[PDB]
Amino acid sequence: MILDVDYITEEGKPVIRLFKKENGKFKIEHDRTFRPYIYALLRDDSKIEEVKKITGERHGKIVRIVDVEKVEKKFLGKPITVWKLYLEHPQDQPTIREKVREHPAVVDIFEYDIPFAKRYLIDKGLIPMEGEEELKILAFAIATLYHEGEEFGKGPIIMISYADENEAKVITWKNIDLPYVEVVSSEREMIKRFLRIIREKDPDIIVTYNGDSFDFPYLAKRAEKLGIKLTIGRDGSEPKMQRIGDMTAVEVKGRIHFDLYHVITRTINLPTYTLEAVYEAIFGKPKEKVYADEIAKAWESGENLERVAKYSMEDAKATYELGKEFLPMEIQLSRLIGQPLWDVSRSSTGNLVEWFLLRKAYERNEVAPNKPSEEEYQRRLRESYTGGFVKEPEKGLWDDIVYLDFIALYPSIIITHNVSPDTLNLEGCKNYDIAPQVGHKFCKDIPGFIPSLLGHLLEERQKIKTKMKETQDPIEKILLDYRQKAIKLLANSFYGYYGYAKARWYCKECAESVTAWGRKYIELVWKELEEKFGFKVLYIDTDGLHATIPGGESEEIKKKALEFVKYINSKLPGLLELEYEGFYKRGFFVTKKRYAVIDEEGKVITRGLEIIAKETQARVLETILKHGDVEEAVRIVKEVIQKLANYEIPPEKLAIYEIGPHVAVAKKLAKKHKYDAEYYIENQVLPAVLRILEGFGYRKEDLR
Repeated sequence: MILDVDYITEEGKPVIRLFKKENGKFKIEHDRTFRPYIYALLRDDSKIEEVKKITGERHGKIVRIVDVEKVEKKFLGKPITVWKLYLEHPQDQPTIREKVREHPAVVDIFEYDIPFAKRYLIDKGLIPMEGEEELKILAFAIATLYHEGEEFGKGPIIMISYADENEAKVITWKNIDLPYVEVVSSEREMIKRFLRIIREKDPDIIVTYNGDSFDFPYLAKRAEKLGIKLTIGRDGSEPKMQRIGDMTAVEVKGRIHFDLYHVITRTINLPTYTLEAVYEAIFGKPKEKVYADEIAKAWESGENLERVAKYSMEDAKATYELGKEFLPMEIQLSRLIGQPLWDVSRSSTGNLVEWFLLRKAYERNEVAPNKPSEEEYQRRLRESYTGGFVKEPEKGLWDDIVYLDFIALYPSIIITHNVSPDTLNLEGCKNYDIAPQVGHKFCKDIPGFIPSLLGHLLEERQKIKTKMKETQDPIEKILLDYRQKAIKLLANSFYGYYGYAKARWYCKECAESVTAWGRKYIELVWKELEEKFGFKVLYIDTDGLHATIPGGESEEIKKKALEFVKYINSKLPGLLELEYEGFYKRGFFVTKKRYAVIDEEGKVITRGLEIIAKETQARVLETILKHGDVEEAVRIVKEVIQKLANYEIPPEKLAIYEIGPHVAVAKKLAKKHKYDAEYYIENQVLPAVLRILEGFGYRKEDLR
């Protein structure tokens, strides 16, 4: 399988290198056949003779066009002729662009700024991470001695921990009595040990959490001071710092450095992205945290190093376990987009769509649009985008609530109404659909570029999903599930990509229309559900609705909802489709994006209603949702505020674990005095509880 691809310069010529793994053996395949190029669109094709001899410059040398070739291409569907100007080196493209474009006969040039290594994979039709191979994965993390606001690297590396399928160990240079700790002469030898472990294990993928920014640079500066080369690459090379956007990543030749931090960021949203939080959110079970001050005290003492060696071992053990869960997802992406995992895992979802479309463009013989200019880029970043329909909810405490929503709404709209730049207001178009309120017309004679790709993606997902019912092989079933996750993520990225400033296939009109159509069909369901079925819609947001039959029986509401989805789907066009998603026993709605519901199992879901103060507002939700008693909830608030004045509540519950609030905290460096009360009522209890009770017409006066 193809793991990575770069290129090196030999005697002025570009040489591609395909880093591979085949039959459990590593090999590098060189390729000197490929040639970089750019496209030229001319007024007059006879003027090509003048364009052929246009000269450029680089490092004082003379850069010229080595070959030219006439080719038929498509541009936004419409046929077009272009000249393929070949060059010696990829780095000749900027200078040849500058001067070829200045020619009066040349109208524009295209596909001039695609990196050479990625150009090779697209053109050769090479997809990385294909086939079945036993890839060896290894994770690692490091513990450092921090002291003072000091330079990055002055503190010695206290521990280097690592973990794989078989084991999880710690390498250090102090006497510790643990069975997974390995003691060594000094820091220098600790680093040399780590190099031996990487050498013996010889991993295909090295996994870190935040390795680009912290672990590799800190190891490198340390290794520089100690006079020791980091022979981590499979050709003995050191880790190389490389840039992409506003990020400096770390590269390892022969292997794939997989930094987990970048994959978790664009996927799920959390308050903070610590290694402990991410582990708990994913796996459920908790992970203890040891802090810098605890490490600094225990290290210089010589005792209490068992606690730090535990934390360091678990850092490596957790990173491996997270890596094992997110890597199979990411290899399917890289296999779906068709670029290497090093790049794909550090790419934003908008840029992953770009690399997908550039590959597909080549399969369809179609010329890509250029990146926007700096003036065009800043223009797009200024414009605003109108969101989905949100309704001001019906207030009060409601019973037996059904939630209905659309399946893949925006993708289904893009396919049904053929929404893309190449079909926008097409000249000489026979049959077209008009977007509501915005009036943009999309041609439906031929399926466009993006709508056709997306339609195929959703087809392939259904095949995988159907085959998953059938399969009994657990390895296949889990493989299919990731393939299905990868396609889904990629498919939901297309909407956002249309409004993405940097995108080549940018189309605000397409994005306006997708949102506009979404608002039409949500309101259609709203009208059809309240008139023909007699329901009362409680709240609507973007692609889903909460509703019920006020005072109606629980079992009847479910039945009439399951009937409505069958009905409404007969009216909805193409891929548009509604589904029965869930049922709730009770629920109330304060305002937009602010509500709380409760399922039949008693589990209480919330949104917008967030942070003794956290305990009370949780106790308020329970008495409202479980028992349906708003008056009882008010008594609880009156009881809690009374305990604050009389101090009947115990200590510690009033404490907060974290120039500002830390004025008295800075002094601590080296039964009584329980006076705080007004603070806990005004700043903590009321703001949390009022957020809920405002919907039922209560004020600060009622509580206080």
